[PDB]
Amino acid sequence: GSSGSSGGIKDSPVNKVEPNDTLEKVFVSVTKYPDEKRLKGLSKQLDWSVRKIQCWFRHRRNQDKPSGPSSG
Repeated sequence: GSSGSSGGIKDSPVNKVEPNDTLEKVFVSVTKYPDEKRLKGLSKQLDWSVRKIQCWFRHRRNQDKPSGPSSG
């Protein structure tokens, strides 16, 4: 015989990584992997640091992807 598998509805992230959501947009608005040039602005916008922000971006993808068992 034989068999298969199917899906569809999946879980969703409740808690937000950070209030820097403003990035979530640019990530898929201008580029998923921006450069300092961009960080220069956000740095002030979200009173964050070019470095601190970067981390947020890298994490973004993780959350997006289907991989992420991290449960608060």
